[PDB]
Amino acid sequence: GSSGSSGRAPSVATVGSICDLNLKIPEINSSDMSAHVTSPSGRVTEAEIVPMGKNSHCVRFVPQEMGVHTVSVKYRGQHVTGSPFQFTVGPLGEGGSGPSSG
Repeated sequence: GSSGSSGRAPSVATVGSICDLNLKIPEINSSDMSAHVTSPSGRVTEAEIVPMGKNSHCVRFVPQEMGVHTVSVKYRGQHVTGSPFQFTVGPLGEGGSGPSSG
């Protein structure tokens, strides 16, 4: 468990919307990396690592509403610095903006 709470903080991720994880670790290759989105219900899946550029990994995954998931990233059989990375999902957001054309 955590040591309490960090006051307040915005939504790092969005519900339904593709969640990309900005990771920059040149000490490792995307060909030897692994990611898995674990759900608070007991369901974990495999995330995809898209080539962003220089030692840049983009973990694309679809989170849930009001659900805190954990990103399990291991390397050569050893969790990477920081990982696992836990993040809380918030509201998708009230979208809808545009003039009256048609």
